[PDB]
Amino acid sequence: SILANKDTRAVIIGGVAGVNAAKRMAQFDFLVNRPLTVQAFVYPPEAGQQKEIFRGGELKNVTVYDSLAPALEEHPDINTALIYLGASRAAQAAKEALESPNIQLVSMITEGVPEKDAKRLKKLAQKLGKMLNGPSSIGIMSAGECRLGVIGGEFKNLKLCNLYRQGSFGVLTKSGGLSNEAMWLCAQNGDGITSAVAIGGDAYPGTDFVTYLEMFEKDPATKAVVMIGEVGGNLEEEAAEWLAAEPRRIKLIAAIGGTCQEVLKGAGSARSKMNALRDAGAYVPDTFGGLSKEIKKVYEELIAAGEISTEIDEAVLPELPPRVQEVMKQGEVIVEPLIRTTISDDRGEEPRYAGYAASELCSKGYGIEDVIGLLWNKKLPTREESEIIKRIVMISADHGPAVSGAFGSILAACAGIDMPQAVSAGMTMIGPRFGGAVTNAGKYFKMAVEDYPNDIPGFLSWMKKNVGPVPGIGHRVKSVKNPDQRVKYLVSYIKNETSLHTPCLDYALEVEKVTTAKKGNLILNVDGTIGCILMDLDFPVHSLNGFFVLARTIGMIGHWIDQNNQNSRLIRLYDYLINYAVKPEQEVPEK
Amino acid sequence: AKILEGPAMKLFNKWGIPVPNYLEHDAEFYVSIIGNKDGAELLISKHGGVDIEDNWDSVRRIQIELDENPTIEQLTELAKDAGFEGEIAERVGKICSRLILCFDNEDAQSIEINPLVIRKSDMRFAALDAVMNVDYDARFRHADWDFKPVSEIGRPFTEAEQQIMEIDSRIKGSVKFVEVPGGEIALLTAGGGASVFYADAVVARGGTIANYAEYSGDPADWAVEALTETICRLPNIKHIIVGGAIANFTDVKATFSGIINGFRESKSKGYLEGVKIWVRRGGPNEAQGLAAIKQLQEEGFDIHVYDRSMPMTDIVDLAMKS
Repeated sequence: SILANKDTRAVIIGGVAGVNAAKRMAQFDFLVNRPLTVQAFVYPPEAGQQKEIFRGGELKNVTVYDSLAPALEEHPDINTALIYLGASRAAQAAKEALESPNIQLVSMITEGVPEKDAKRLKKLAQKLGKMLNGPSSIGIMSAGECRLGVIGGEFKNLKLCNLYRQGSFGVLTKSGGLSNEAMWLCAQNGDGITSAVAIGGDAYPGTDFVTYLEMFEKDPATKAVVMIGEVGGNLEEEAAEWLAAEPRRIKLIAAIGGTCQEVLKGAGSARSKMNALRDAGAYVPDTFGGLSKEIKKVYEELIAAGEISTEIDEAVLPELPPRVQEVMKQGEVIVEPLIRTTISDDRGEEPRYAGYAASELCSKGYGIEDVIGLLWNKKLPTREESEIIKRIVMISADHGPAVSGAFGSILAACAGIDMPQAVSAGMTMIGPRFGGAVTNAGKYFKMAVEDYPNDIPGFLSWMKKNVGPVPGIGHRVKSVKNPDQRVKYLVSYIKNETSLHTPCLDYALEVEKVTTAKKGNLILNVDGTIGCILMDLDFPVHSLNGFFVLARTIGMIGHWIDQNNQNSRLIRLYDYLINYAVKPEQEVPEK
Repeated sequence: AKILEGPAMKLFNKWGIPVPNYLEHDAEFYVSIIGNKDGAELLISKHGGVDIEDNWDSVRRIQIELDENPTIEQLTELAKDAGFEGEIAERVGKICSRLILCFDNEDAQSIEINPLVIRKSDMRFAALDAVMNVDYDARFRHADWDFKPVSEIGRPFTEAEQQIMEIDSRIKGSVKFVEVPGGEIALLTAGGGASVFYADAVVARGGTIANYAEYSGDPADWAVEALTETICRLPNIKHIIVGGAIANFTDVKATFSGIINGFRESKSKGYLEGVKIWVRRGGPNEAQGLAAIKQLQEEGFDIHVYDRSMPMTDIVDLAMKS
């Protein structure tokens, strides 16, 4: 290996592109069973946040820093920087990294970095005696040791190219896509790679081919180098000069793109580079196809010369853990659900309420009352049940602004709170004293019918001793002298417009004759009326308060809209309305 | 990035380089500054115009180290080595300092002035021919660049050519297209490096390429769809090379979905009739990508898809045979 090894610890300077490179590096980190290469991210927009990076199945949280100084302060360990920023910011980030005494290697993936900037960064790296790779470099890959960047592609490719262990071939390309093709060619025709370096396709790369060939010459593991160049500049001619200069240990295999000498002197022509390299003693094929044959030639040559051992890949390789949903689909894992729903399914093109498509209900002429029955009873209501649900909801919709629920919504409307939150405050008021005695009225009147059929005084005594005031009986303003036409209407509708037998309602109406004889305001109220009607229709007990909660939401939204339309100011209750029965004022004693 | 004579002189004018109004002269000089890995090289000669072609040993060159620009003194003594003397050497040295200021400050790659003429009577200089190549990537830091680059060394950018460059600077990926006059083999290859090796493969065995085209850096489906369509339109089309190496990050399932639609829309227009499509690809989601492109044989195309086991440029051999 040459630049990246098991001692390489990186800082990624960049955003989402940087995070995707880190995720790929973590996949390699898992395959070669090493700790995470990425130690930190430097990205001011997301400073302070943490990125979730999976090392196989294990989640690693990597911190995002505002600048490089705090990153290195928290991770002195870091010796490499990868620049994933755009052209306008990359050169400055690369300068900062090169000037950091911890950082020895800076690699840039950035495309469109001004040549003037790349030239300046190359000279800075030379002064400081540091390595600069790129710009426009996909990465550095050291088989079995380290991956810097996205170089090497998907996990299946790391396995196909045998990137989990050192081979005998080094790879040097200008092109990113071709470093992956060369790695494959070394695995397919040789024993794989030691290190693969994409130097970048820019006019002025940070480090040229000779700089890397010198490093490969000193790496005992590297026995040959596959160099893939292109027409333009002179990086390949200097490499031929390097090779010719002295007897070198490493063999050089080279392919030069750009033999398109038909399309519009040429000192940096493909054919001149091929001749220069061929003359210097490099293995140069006529086409890219011949490169596989040159690798097989060198490989068979190094085994013959006893430099390579024919030790077959007898290694048990880790496999990436699948996502929980994949394993579930195959039924290979048990996932206990967090919740169970029985009333609606949203997974299709539209919701199904108790098995029925929502739009199909609209088309066939059903109403809101029918959707209430489906979602709360899991049964489509009868025309009779439907007509009763419709009247209960309409009759209970609103009862002015003085009531707790409506007043709670008005208070929150005036405090400048949004409708869903304002209405939720009003809905919190629905309980034992205001509108929420529907369920208990139903329960206790059903129990009265069963346990005290001809004994209202017994029922009342039992209630006084065990529950307190009777749910469904009593009102603050309505009385025998001021009747509630809402209850008279519902009772009259059930008695005169249906042939229903309502034993709970009948009992409740009899207790009202006894209670109103005690105090005139002890009338059967809307809670008791709805409670009894719904118990007699055999609606689930749990659903009973639903009718008031839903109906009164119409009123509560109404009040919220009204207060907003009026542009009402914040309510602060008038002083003359409060009885301050407070403690006498006193000095606080010293501790 | 070559720029036209018009915008080039606007930049020359900005830095005080003498330019004709856009004249009768006595002599023609040669002045050029060409960037290198260490900065730039300035080339001066007393024998400009058509006369420079033969008098190349008359050229005096000094290497300007990056951000270590020479003094008006150093340039005037270089002028004297070129054959200049007195005021001619003085004003020429001054032109060079203004040329270096323009090179360094306008993110130039190369500036070539031939001829730089002198009207001796009033010491009126004028840059008659201006060949400027700037680094257009650096456009973001040059708000005064009210111009677009022209073809480096080739004919003017065509109809379909301009449209590929327009859609390129809309997405984070890359899409490039160059029309080769005539040619049978229409390349639709992934990555610049692989594209060049596919073109070389065609030329090497004797074949004729219909174009040059590349798509890299995970381009969005439509960008690849737009490049596919363009390549299908090409004259004398009988072979389409849908090549590429093994992608490092380009989703082949995503790009192939774009290629599939660019193929369907082209064959419906009556283009891909008797045209054999050759697919060879690797990279992220290659299994899904290569399987979905194989499916275009079930209804339509004479497609021959291969995986990584097929050497990269060996589909060129198969295409050129049958």
